[PDB]
Amino acid sequence: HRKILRDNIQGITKPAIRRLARRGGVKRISGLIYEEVRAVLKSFLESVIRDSVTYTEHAKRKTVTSLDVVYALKRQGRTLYGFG
Amino acid sequence: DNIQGITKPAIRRLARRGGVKRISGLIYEEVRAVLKSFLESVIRDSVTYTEHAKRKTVTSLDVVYALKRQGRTLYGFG
Amino acid sequence: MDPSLVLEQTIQDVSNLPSEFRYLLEEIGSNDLKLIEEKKKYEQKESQIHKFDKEIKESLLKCQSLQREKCVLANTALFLIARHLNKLEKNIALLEEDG
Amino acid sequence: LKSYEALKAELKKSLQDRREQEDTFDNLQQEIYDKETEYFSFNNNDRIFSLSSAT
Amino acid sequence: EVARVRNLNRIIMGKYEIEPWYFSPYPIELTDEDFIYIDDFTLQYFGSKKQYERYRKKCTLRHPPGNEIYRDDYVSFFEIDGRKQRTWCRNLCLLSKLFLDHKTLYYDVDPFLFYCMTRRDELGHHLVGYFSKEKESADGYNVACILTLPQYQRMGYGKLLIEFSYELSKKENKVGSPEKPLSDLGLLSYRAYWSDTLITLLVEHQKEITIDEISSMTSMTTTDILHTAKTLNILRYYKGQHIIFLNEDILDRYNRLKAKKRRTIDPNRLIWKPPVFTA
Amino acid sequence: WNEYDKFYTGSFQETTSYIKFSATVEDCCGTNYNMDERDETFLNEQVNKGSSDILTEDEFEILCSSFEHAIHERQPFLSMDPESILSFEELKPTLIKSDMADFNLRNQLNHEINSHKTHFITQFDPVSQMNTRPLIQLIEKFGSKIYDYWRERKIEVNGYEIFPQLKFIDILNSQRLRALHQELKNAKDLALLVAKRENVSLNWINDELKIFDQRVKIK
Amino acid sequence: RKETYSSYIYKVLKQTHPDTGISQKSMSILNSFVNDIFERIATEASKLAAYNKKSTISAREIQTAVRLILPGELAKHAVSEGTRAVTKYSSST
Amino acid sequence: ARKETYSSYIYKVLKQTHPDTGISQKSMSILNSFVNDIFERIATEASKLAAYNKKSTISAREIQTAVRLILPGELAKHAVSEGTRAVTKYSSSTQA
Amino acid sequence: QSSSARAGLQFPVGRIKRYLKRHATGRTRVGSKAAIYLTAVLEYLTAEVLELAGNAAKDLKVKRITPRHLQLAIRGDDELDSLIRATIASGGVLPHIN
Amino acid sequence: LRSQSSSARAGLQFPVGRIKRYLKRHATGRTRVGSKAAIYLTAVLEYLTAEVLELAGNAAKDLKVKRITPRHLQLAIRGDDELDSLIRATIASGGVLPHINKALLLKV
Amino acid sequence: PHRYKPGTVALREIRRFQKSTELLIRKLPFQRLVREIAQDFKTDLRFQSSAIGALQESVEAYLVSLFEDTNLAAIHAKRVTIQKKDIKLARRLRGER
Amino acid sequence: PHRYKPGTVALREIRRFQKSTELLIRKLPFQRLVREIAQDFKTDLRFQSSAIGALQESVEAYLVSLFEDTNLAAIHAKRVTIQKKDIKLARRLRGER
DNA sequence: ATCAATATCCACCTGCAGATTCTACCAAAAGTGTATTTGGAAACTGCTCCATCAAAAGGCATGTTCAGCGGAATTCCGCTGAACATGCCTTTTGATGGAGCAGTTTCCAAATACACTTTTGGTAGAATCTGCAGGTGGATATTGAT
DNA sequence: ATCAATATCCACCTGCAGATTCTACCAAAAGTGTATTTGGAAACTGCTCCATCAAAAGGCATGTTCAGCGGAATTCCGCTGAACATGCCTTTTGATGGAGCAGTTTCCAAATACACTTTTGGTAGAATCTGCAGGTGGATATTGAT
Repeated sequence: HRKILRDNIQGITKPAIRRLARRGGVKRISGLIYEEVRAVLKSFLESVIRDSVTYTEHAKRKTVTSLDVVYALKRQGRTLYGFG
Repeated sequence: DNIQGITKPAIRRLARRGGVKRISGLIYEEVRAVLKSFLESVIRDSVTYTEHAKRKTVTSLDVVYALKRQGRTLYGFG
Repeated sequence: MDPSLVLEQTIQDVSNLPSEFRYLLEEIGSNDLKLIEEKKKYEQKESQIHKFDKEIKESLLKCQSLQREKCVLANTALFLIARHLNKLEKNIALLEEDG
Repeated sequence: LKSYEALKAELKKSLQDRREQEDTFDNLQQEIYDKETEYFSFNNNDRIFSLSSAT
Repeated sequence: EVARVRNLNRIIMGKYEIEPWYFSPYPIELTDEDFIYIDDFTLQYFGSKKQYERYRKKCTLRHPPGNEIYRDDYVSFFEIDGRKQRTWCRNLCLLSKLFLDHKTLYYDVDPFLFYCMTRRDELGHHLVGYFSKEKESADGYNVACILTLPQYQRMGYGKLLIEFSYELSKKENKVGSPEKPLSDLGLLSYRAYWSDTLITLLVEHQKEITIDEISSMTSMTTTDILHTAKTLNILRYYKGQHIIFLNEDILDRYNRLKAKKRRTIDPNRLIWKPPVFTA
Repeated sequence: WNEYDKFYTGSFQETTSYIKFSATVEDCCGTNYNMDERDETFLNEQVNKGSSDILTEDEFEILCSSFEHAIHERQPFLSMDPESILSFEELKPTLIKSDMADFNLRNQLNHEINSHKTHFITQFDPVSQMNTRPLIQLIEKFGSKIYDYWRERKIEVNGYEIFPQLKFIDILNSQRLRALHQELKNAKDLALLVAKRENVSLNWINDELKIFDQRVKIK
Repeated sequence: RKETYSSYIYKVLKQTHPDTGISQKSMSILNSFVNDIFERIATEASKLAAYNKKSTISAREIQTAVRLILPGELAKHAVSEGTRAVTKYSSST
Repeated sequence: ARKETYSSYIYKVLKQTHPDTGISQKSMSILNSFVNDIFERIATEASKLAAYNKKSTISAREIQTAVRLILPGELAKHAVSEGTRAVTKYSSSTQA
Repeated sequence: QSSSARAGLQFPVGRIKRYLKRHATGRTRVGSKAAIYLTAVLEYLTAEVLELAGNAAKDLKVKRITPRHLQLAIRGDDELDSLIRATIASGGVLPHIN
Repeated sequence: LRSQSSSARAGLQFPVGRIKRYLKRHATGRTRVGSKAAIYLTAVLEYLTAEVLELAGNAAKDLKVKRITPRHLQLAIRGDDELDSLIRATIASGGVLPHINKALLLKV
Repeated sequence: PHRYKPGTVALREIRRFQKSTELLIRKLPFQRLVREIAQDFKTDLRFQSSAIGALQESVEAYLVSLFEDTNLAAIHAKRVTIQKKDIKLARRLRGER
Repeated sequence: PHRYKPGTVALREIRRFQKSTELLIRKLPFQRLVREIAQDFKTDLRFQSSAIGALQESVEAYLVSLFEDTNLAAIHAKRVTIQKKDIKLARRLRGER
C-alpha cells in the first residue's frame, strides 16, 4: 500500500541536538535555535536525498544502495569515506 | 628586485566597492599580507603550469587553468 | 643630472657629523672634569707659600701632566668641522659651472 | 747690583703679557653668549651647553 | 672548488699565530716568504715585516673604526658602513675569505654593513670577531656572514656573537633571518640558539602563546619555529594555528644555567637603520 | 716570541658615553707610503762618512711624497713607461706649488685662530713632533742630493709600486641649494669659538711657573 | 583554426529579439559559459557511465546528468525542452 | 562474485612501517577510500593537463607536475623526491 | 537534407559530437542521440541571454555590456548558483546597503 | 641470486598492473606508459606510508595495539600538510579533536 | 542537597561527548525522518540500512561543523550564548544559500 | 563654501565606486608586485600582459568578496567599523587554510 | 587551608565477536617476445610579440591638522536557560514473508569504420556607419547652522 | 522651519572605435551509403534481504527554583574620516632590440596488440586463537561550604 506518514521533523529531540551542540563545543544554548536548526537539518537532508534518488533513478534500482548515495554525497563537495 | 609590497590606499577603494562604513587603522598590513598569500598561491600554480609547458612566457590560458583548478573560474577571459 | 645628484652624497657624508659633534659633547663634557680641577689644583700652591723644597719645585709635575689630555679634544674638533665644511665647495665648484 | 734689574725684565715682560691674556679672559663672556644668542636662531634643552662647562 | 688549497703558510696578527685555511689570488710577493704581519687595529695587510719599528710609531688610531653601540662589562660592538668608509671594508674581507667558503670580490663592498666584536682590552680594543650585515631585506637574510677569529675562538665568544646580531632584530621590528645556503660548524651552534631561546622565553610567560606572538618577541623566521617543532611539542590545532603549550620536561638546560649561559646582551643601545634610495 | 718585543708606545683613554668616530682610514694615519732598510744602507754607511747633513728618520715620511702626487692624478695616462721619471721642469712646480694632499687646508684655519706659537699640533698626528721639519724648506739646503730619491726608485721596481697591490631641471628644484649650503656654513663659528678657549687654556699655564722660582735672589 | 561558438550564439540572439548586440568581451564571457557548463555536464555524464558499469554515452545518462547538474526549475524547464527536441529529432525519420 | 581492493597491500605497508599494529575493517575501508579518491584526483588532473598540453601520451613528467601541483608543500617535495628515486630505481634493467 | 536543423535546434551536432568524444572515457557515444545535450546548451544560452533583454527599456543601451551581463545575471536566483564560482570580468557587483 | 621479475624492480609495494589497467581505464586521452606509471605507484605509496606511519604514533601515546577509525582522524588531522588532503573528506566515526578555546572558560 | 555551580557541568558533558565518537542522534527516529523526507520524491522507495547509516554520520558531520561555526561567531560577538543570527551568519559565510 | 556631515560624502563615493566597473587598483605597481612574487620561486620567466591583467582581475574579486563578508561580520558585531579580528573571523569561517 | 562528595585513573577480570593466518583454486591478470604503426623529441627556422627606456603633462598619493561620532568600560536589572527531580513515552531487541537484485542468455539495433562530397564556417580584408564616451550646459534635488 | 553653493540627472553634440555586414578563398570536417560489428534492452529465476512485525529499561518531556548573563544606557576619549596644500610617480607615446614563440621536417624510440603460458592474488570459508570491552573495585585527584 501507500503507507503515508505525517512529517516528523520533531523526531530529532531537544537533548539530541543539545548533545550534537556539545560535541561541537557550545556551552550555552539559546531557546529559539531549535526550530531553525531543525530547518537547516531538513534543508541538508533534502539537498542530499534529491541527489540520492536521482542516482538510484538512473541506476534502474527501485531501492537505494550505499554506493550511489556516497557518490551523490561526494559530488556535493563534502566527500564521505568509510562506506566505499 | 626590491620590495614593493606597499600597494596603495586603494584598499580604501576596494572596501568602498564593498558596502562598508568607516574602515579602521591597523588593517592595511593584514590586507597586504593576505594579498601576498593569495598571489603567492596562484603564482605558484601558474609557474608549475608554465614550467610543465616548457614555455618561458606565461599565457592567459595558464592562469585560467590554474584558477579553474584552484576554486574560482577566471571567467570570460580565455 | 651632474650638478644635482651629488648633493645626496653630501647628505650622507655629514650625516654622522652631528653624532660626531655628539662625541664632542663628551669632549666638551670632559671640561667639567679638569677645568674645575684647574680651580681645585690651585689650593696646594698659594696656600703653601705662607709668608715667605719638595712641594715648590716638584709641584710642576701636578701641572705639566694635566696639559696633555686637553689637547686631543682641542685640535681634532677643528678638522672634522673642516671636512664637514670644506669639501662641499668643491661640489659647489661643480655647481658654479652652471646656475 | 744690576743683575736682578735685568732679571726683573724677565718677569716684567710677563706682567705686560698679563694684561693681554687677562683681556682674553675678560673677552670670554660675550663670545660665549653672542654665539649662544646666535645659536638661539629653541628652548635651550640643556644648561651647560658648550662653554658654560668652564666656570 | 678553487680555494681547496693553501696560499700562505702562516699568518699572524698581534699575539697569536693563525695557520690559515683557504686559497685566494693574493700577490705572489706575499707567498715568497714565511712571516706575514697584519696591523692589529686596522688589518691593512703587510707584504713586508720590517716596518713595525716605525709603523707602530705611525699607528695613529687605537680604537677600531666602528661606531659604539653597546659595551657590557666584557665586550663591545662597533659599526662600519661601506659607502662612507671603503678602506676598512677592504681589509675586513682579505682576512675573512682566508677562513670562509662564500666570498667573491664581484660587486663593490659598499652596500652591506659591517659590525664588530671587540673586547675591553688593556692594550686598546683588540678585535676578536666581526659579522656581516646586509643593508635591507634582499632575500630575507636579516643577519649575514659571521666570522670569529681563531686567535680567540674556543673560549666562548661565538654564542655571544650570534645572539647580539639576533638582538638587533627586535629594534628593527622585522623578521630576523640568517643567510641560509651553507653552514656546517656554525649551523649546529646556530640551531643551538633557537633551542636556547626556545624554552627560556617560553616558561617566562607561564601560559600558552599564539603563533604570531612567537614571531613578535623572538622575531625569527617562521620556518625556524616550524623546524623547532622537532625538538618540542609544537602541535597543530584546527585549521592551521600551530600554537604551542608547555610540557613538563627535564629542563636540565633550564636547571643547569651555571657556565654555558654565561652572559647575554642588555638591551641598552641605539640604532639608525638609514633609509637611502641608492641600493 | 719576538713578534711582541716592543709592542707599541701609547696610553689610551676610557669612555663615559658611546665613542662616535666616523673617519677615513686613508686620512687617519695620514701618509700612504713607507720604505725598507735596503735604501739607507748606501746613504748612511757609504755616503754619510764625510757629509755635512745630519740624517734623520722623520724625513723619510714626506720624502717621496711630492713625486707620487704628480704621477697618479696629475697625469694618469702612463702605464708602462720604461724610464718612468718626469724631468726637473716637470718637478719644479711640484715643490713650489706643494700640494701635499691639501696642505693649505691643514693650516689656513689656524691663522685666524691666531695660535701662531705652534702649528698643526693634534693628537691624530703622532707624538713625535720635535723632528718635524718640512722638506718644502729642506731641499735647497740639505735635500739637494736627496732630491733624486724617487728617480732611482722606480727602476728596481720596474716602474711599479714598491708595495703589493690588489687584483685589477632647475625650477622647482633649486630650493635646497641655499637650504643645504648655508646650514653647514655656521659650523666655522663653532670651531673658531672653541679654538679661542683652547688657545687661552695653555696661555693660562705659563703664568706663574717662571715667576716664583726667580724670587730666591730678590726678596 | 580555432573553433568558437560565437556565430551560433549570435544567431541565437538573432532568433530572439534582433535589436541587440554582442560586444567583443560579451562573446568571450558567453563562450566561457558554454564551454564551462559543457565541461561540467560532460565529465558528470562520463563519470556516471563509469559508475553504472555501462558503456555507451546514452541520451538517458545526459538526461540524468542534466537532472543532477542544475538547480530545480531551470532543470525541469531544460529537461522539458530537451526531451521535446530529442523526440522531434527522432520524429523526422 | 568478484571484487578488487587494496587490502593486503596496505596491510604490508603497516607491517613495514610498524612492527605490530592492528587494523579494523572499518579502518581498512577508510584507507581504501582515501587511496581511491586521491588516485582519482591526481588521475583526472594529470589527464586534464595532458589535454592542456595538446600532447597525447601520459608520461612521467606530467604526472610529476601533477604530484607537485595537487599537494601542499613539504609532502609534495618528499613525494617528488621519492618518485624520482623510484623511477630511477625501476629504470635499471639488470639481473640484481 | 539539413545537418542538425532536423533536430530543430541551432547549434551543430558535429562540433558537439567529437567534443563529447575526445572528452570521453567510456569509449562509445550515442551518435544519433548525443543531440540531447545540443538542446540543453540552447536553454543554457538563451535563459542567460533572454535576461539581457529583461532590462532593455530600463537600461537605454543597444549592445550587451559585461556590466549589463553580470548585473542581471544575479537576479536569476535559479541561475545564480549555476555560476556559483563565476567571476565576470569587469562586471562590478550589485548595489546593496545592509 | 634472485630473478623474480614481478615488477618489484621498482622496489615498490603496490601493484604496478592494477593501477596500470586503472589508468588505462580512466584514460580520458588515449595512451598511458607503464614505464612512466612506476612513478605513479610510489606517489600512492608516499601518500600512504607517510599517512599511516604518522597514524600509529597515537598508539604509543594512547596505549592501543590496533588502530581503529577514531584513532585515524584524531592524528590524521594534526599534520597540517596532511590536513588539506582531507578537507573534502569526512571520516566516518572519527570524532572531533579536543578543542576548547580560552575565552569560553574565563572563570566568571 | 548538593548542587554544582551553573555552567560547570556543561564542560563535563563537553569532554564526555567529544572524548568518545559514537553516533549521537537516535537511529530509528532519523530513519523515520529519512523515509518521510523521501516519500515526496518517489513513492515507496526501498532503503538499504548501510545507506541510512551513511546518512546518519554524514549529517552528524555537517551539523557538528555548523556548531563549530556558530561557536566561532558567538565568541566573536562578545557573547557566550549562541543565537539565531549566529546561525544566519554561519550559513551566509560558509557559503550555501 | 559649506561642509556637509562626515559619512555622507563617504556613502556617495560608496555609490560612485560601486557603479563603476573600472579596474580599481593601479596596474603598474601590480606589475611590480607580480614580478616581486615571481622571482623568489623561479628565475626570469616571462609574463604576457593579458595574463597580468587576468591576475589584476582575479585578485581584487577575491578581495571584494572578502570585504563583503567582513562587512557582514562587522554588522553582526553591532558596529560600523571593521577591525583585524573581523578579517580573522572572515578568513577562518571561510575555511582559508 | 580544611574536609565532603564525586570523579578519574588504574588496574583486574572473563567472555565474544573478530582480526589473523591460511590453505585451496581458479579465474584471472601479469608478464613475455614480436612486428608496427605512430607520436614524442630535437634541430632548425621566420617573427610576432614582449622589455627596457626616456621624456613629457597631470591625476593623485602623501602628510597635514582637526573636529566629531563611533568604539569601548562599566554600571545595573530583568529573564531565561540551567541543574536536577520524576513521571512517563518509546526506544531497543528476536521471528515471518515477497519482491527486488543479482545474474544468463538473444537477438538486434545502433554505432564504429571507411570513403567521397560541399555547404559551412573561420579569417583577413575592409567599408561604414553608427552607437558610445566624453564634453558642455541647463533643470532638479542635496542635506547643513540659525 | 529656510536659503543655500554642490552635486547629480537629463539633453544635445561630436569625434571615432569597432561591430556589423558581406565576401571570397578555401579547405574541412559534417554528412551520407553502406558493412560489419558487439554492447544492450529484454526475459526468466534463485535467492537474500529488506520490510514488518510483538515484548522489556533508558532516555525524554516537563516541571521546579535561581543566579548568570544579554541587553540599555551612560560616558568619555581617540582614532578616523575630511578638506587642503604639495610633492611625485605616473600614463601614454613612441621607439629598439631581440628571443623565446609556433611551426616543418624529421626519425627512431615505443606502446598496442596480440597469444601463451605462466605463476599468483583475491576470497569463501574456515578454523581458531584471541585483543578489547563493559563491568568491578580500589587509590587518589578536582570542585564546593566553612
